[PDB]
Formats: sequence, C-alpha cells, structure tokens
Amino acid sequence: LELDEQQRKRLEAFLTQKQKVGELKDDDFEKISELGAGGVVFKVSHKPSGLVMARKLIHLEIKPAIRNQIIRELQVLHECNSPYIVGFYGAFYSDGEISICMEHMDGGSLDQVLKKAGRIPEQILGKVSIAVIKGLTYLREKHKIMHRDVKPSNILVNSRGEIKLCDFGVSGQLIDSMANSFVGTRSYMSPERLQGTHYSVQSDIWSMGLSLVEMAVGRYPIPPPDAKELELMPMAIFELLDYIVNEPPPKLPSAVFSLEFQDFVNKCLIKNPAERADLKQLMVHAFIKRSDAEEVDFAGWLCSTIGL
Amino acid sequence: SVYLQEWDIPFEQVELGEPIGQGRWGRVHRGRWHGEVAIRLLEMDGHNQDHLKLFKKEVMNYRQTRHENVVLFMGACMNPPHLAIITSFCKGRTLHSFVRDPKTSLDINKTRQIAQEIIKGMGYLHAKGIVHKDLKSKNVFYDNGKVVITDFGLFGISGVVRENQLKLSHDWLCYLAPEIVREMTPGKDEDQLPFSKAADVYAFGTVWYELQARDWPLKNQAAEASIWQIGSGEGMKRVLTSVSLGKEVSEILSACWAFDLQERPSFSLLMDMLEKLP
Ligand SMILES: CC(=O)Nc1cccc(-n2c(=O)n(C3CC3)c(=O)c3c(Nc4ccc(I)cc4F)n(C)c(=O)c(C)c32)c1
Ligand SMILES: Nc1ncnc2c1ncn2[C@@H]1O[C@H](COP(=O)(O)OP(=O)(O)NP(=O)(O)O)[C@@H](O)[C@H]1O
Ligand SMILES: Nc1ncnc2c1ncn2[C@@H]1O[C@H](COP(=O)(O)OP(=O)(O)NP(=O)(O)O)[C@@H](O)[C@H]1O
Ligand SMILES: [Mg+2]
Repeated sequence: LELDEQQRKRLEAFLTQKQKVGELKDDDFEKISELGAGGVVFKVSHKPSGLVMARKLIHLEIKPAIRNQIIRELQVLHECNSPYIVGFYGAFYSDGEISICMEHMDGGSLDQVLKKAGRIPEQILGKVSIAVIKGLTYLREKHKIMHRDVKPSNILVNSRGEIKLCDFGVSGQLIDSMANSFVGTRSYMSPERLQGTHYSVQSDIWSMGLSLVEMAVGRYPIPPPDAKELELMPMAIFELLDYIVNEPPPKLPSAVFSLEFQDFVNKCLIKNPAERADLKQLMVHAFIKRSDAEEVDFAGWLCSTIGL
Repeated sequence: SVYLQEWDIPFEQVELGEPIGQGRWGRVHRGRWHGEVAIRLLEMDGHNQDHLKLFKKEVMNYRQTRHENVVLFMGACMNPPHLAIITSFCKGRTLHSFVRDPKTSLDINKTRQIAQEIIKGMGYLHAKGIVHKDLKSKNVFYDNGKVVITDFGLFGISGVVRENQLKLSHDWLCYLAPEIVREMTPGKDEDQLPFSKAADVYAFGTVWYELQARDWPLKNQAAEASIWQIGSGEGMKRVLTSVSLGKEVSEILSACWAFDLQERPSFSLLMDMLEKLP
C-alpha cells in the first residue's frame, strides 16, 4: 500500500460518488462516442446521475443460471479500490451482453498515446513502472489475484496524472466459461505460460517488461528490428510465439537509455521465471528509486502531446 | 443457380421448424421433408466470384454419396445470395455430450466398436476423394448403437460470416493438426488452410482421446498457449506421457497425432489397428 494522504482524498472522493447511483439498466446510458474494439468499449453518459462513465460491451449468449455465479464473483471487484486501479461502478446483464461500467480515463490507452507521441520518453516510463508494480502488489497482498493480461491497451491515463490498471482476471468461472477467446497479431504472454506449465504473477512481470520495450522504442519489438532499422527509429502467429519461447528475449538499445533502465527491463524479461525479478526485488531496483524521487509534471506532458 | 428439383430425392415441400444452433456457417433449423431433416441456411457475399461455381462443384460431389455412417446428403438449393443445405436429421445425442455424461458407461469394447464405425465412415469419404474438413466430437451423433458423421466438407465453401484479430475456439484447436496451426494468420480465411486426409486422421486421434479420457487433451488455456503447444508438437507429447491408458490404445493415439503428416496412417490401416485390441 504505502497510502498517501492525498490518495485517500481521491479514493474517498470516488467513494462518495459511488453511492450517487443505486441501480443500473440499459436505458440509463447514452452513447457518447466509440473508444475502441477488442469486446467494445464506449464513452457513455449516465442519465440518473451526471457522472460520465466508460461502458465496455462484451457480447455473450449463455444461460441465466451460470450468469448469476459470474456476477456474484464479479461483485467482489467493487471491493478493490486503488489510485492504481480504475474505479468500478457495477455489473448487470442486459439484452445478450454483460456491460461493465467503469471510470472514464480521458487519455485512453498507452497504445493510442504511443501512436500520437511516436515514442514514450524514459522518464515517463519510470512513473508507469512504479504504478504497475504497486498495483500488482496490491492485488497479490489483499485479494490474492494475478492480473493475467497486462499490456499497453489496458493501461489508462487521465489529465489529473493518475495511472490505473484495468481488465484483470477476477473470476475463475468467467475464464472457464468463455469458450471462444480471441487472438490477434501481438502477444504479450510469457514463455512459461505459453507452454502450459505452472504460472504465477511472474508471467505478469514478463508482460510488463515486454510492454515497456514496445513503448520505449515505439514498435512491438518481436521480431527485432535490424541494425539499420534501429537507426531510422507478414508473420504467422505461431512464428511469433515460437520466437518468444526459443529465441533470446528482446532488449533495449545500449546507446540511448540509462543502465538502470536497461537492467530493469532485462530483469523483467528473464525467460526463466524463477530467476526473473519478483515484485519485492523490483520495488528496490535503482531504476524505480530514481524515478520515484524525480520531479516530472506528468499532466503537462500528456496534455501537450495529446493536444489537451 | 441450382434448385431442389434436380435431386435424387423426390421433392415436393419442405417446412422450416425451430432452429437448433448458430455458427460461423449460417443457421441450422430442424425441418420436415415425411421425415425430419436438418436445414443449414447460408448467405454468400461472393457475387459469382467462382464461389458459386465452386459451390455447384462441391454440392454435386456430395450428391454421389451414401453410407450408413455418414449423414444422408439430400439437397442443396441456391437462390443467390441465399443458399441452403438440407441433410438428414440425426436423432440422439452428439458424441461430445455423450462421452461427458456421468451416467454413460463406456468400456474397451464399446470404445472400439464406436471408433470402427467412425473409421468406416471416414474411409468412405476418403475413397470418394472427399476430405472431411472439420471433424470433431461435436459433429458425430450416437443413438443407441447407430453412429453418424455430420457436417462434412463444409469448410470448402466461401460464404460470409469479424475483424482483423483471429477468431478461434478452444474445442476446435484440440482437433487441428500442427500443419494447420502454423499457417494460421490474421486476414487469412479458413479455405486457405492445409486441410488434408492427414488432417482428418489427426482429428480422429483427438476423438479417440475423448473416448478414453471423457475430456479434451488440453485444459482450457488461452488460445495463444494452445497454438504453440500444438504447432510445436510438444503439447501432445506431454499429454501422452502425463497419463497412461494402454500400449495398444496409446499406440494408435501416438500414430494419429504424428507430427510429420506423412507418418500418419490411412483409415483403412486404422481399421486393422482397432481389430488387434482388447
Ligand atoms: C482464457 C483466459 O485466459 N481468459 C481471460 C484472461 C484474462 C482476463 C480475462 N478478462 C478479460 O480479458 N477482460 C477484458 C476483455 C475485456 C476482462 O474484462 C475481464 C474481466 N472484466 C473486468 C474486470 C475488472 C475491471 I477494473 C475491468 C474489467 F473489464 N473480469 C472480471 C475477469 O474476471 C476476467 C478474467 C477478464 C479473460
Ligand atoms: N476504461 C476505459 N476508459 C477509457 N478508454 C478505454 C477504457 N477501456 C478501454 N478503452 C479504450 O478502448 C480501447 C479498446 O480496449 P480493449 O477493448 O480492452 O481492447 P484490448 O485491451 O486491446 N483487448 P482486451 O485487453 O482483452 O480488452 C483501448 O485501446 C482504449 O483506447
Ligand atoms: N444433421 C444434423 N442433425 C442434428 N443436429 C445437427 C445436424 N447438423 C448440425 N446439427 C446441429 O446444428 C448446430 C449448429 O451446427 P454448427 O453450425 O456446425 O455449429 P457447431 O458444429 O457446434 N460448431 P461450428 O460449425 O463452428 O458452428 C449444432 O448444435 C449441431 O449439433
Ligand atoms: Mg456442426
């Protein structure tokens, strides 16, 4: 934890706003705009109450009896609250789809931010690491849950300068009941997870490391760029996955980044998860200590590159 | 354009009934030909881009089939872009839901006889040069002894059904041979994958495993994990060692799941292997 006093402030200001609604129904919401496709998430207006929320829509046709079990497991998510976790408002079933309405983060995802910026500078990525490390510690220590799906598209930002985790794995029944999962072109799964052996939060640490390299260099780093491509700065899915399992992990270029930053990602991307750093080791790494004591006006950088 | 009046089966009327499931290949309705039939409704955006020509070819090929272990293909009418495929209706339970029922009692004899029937049906199809793409336990029906194969050759059609990221289920991956999983890539359609006679005998192995274990080999993982495990061949190596069943049983399971496709036996060979068993 190491809760600050101000974090209590903004926590409580959210938790005062919690009770400002009691029940939810489809017609409470008006589509404001489309955010992205994955499920699909929309910016929505709540009408019973002036709050503007993000409503993500996951289409599923499955029977009512299983649904009440998923939802009651999902109600536990109202319990987790952190300055590093997007606030949650409620869950319901409606018209062939569970809607999850949560805090709207006006900067979007780090993928769309990266698209706008081109590259993310080293100093911003330090503050992101601390927030992710503390979020994962919180989830481990208070609720005994690993995230399982850490990636840039699920790291959200706002103009206040908060950094929050989303889309983590709260419901064991929901994972098993989803028969039909979706694969895309980028994979952030750790090697040990891909081979189907025992895994823990260590696989999330790999995902954080790989996510950081992408954002630091501006490109998904598998396969590695060639010599002349790093200066300037058509593959099947199985070819990518086998690269992750058998080839050496990606690393940062040695010219343009500090040794603390290079060593940090290296410790995150050790393929053997027993040798990969754990949260306790990461919390004490030189890279985190430097970033933690640095004075960077994060709001100003975000507002100016995204054009407010 | 081909209509219902060109078919072996005398056609007069056909009434749609209640649907019984949707998939990426249209909607299937319980129908009534004086006998109940299965009607698969499709739409083809392929505005005469050899799709219909190919459809006319494949459908006429189905017309020359009849076997006690394969569904009776009856008719296929196309009033483009709306098409329909009429099949004989199989009563009873799918082999999927049958093997996973607690009250069901399968033994080394019941398991052998069931597999023989499936091999006999799959043998007929291969003899006719018809590759049964999409063979799985969900597409096999059992009714107090009678065993039927369903939905053969359906993947050869290029009808409309979606984005850039690939759309895969887990129940399907367990039947897919490594040659297919490796070629999978976004923007690629099912028609482009290397289904073959070998790909069918591989899927028969996953069926044979289901007949023993009453479940599929790979505990539900993220699809990405299931991809590498299968495409590398390591996944089937682990599950083969992880639990023993019998040298005779494991012989044919190791045979069908052979990584090098040419090392996979034919179905006629599999008939003999199932004989020399307990
Ligand atoms: C086979 C396999 O590995 N499945 C798997 C693996 C890891 C993750 C998921 N998973 C997921 O991917 N999402 C993403 C797609 C939106 C989820 O939202 C999602 C989810 N909701 C959710 C919860 C909290 C907040 I704060 C925001 C949210 F949106 N809850 C409650 C889950 O329990 C799981 C298990 C989810 C599924
Ligand atoms: N809570 C949110 N607030 C604001 N924007 C969001 C939120 N969740 C998602 N988005 C945006 O919507 C886009 C789509 O996200 P999403 O549907 O999660 O796809 P994905 O994260 O890549 N796949 P998955 O992690 O399984 O959901 C993201 O890239 C963001 O820009
Ligand atoms: N001849 C048949 N007799 C009885 N039921 C059938 C027959 N053909 C298909 N079905 C059922 O129709 C439904 C839809 O079939 P189908 O479209 O193949 O979906 P699926 O086999 O479960 N997987 P998919 O093919 O990817 O959609 C399933 O519940 C089948 O069991
Ligand atoms: Mg079917």
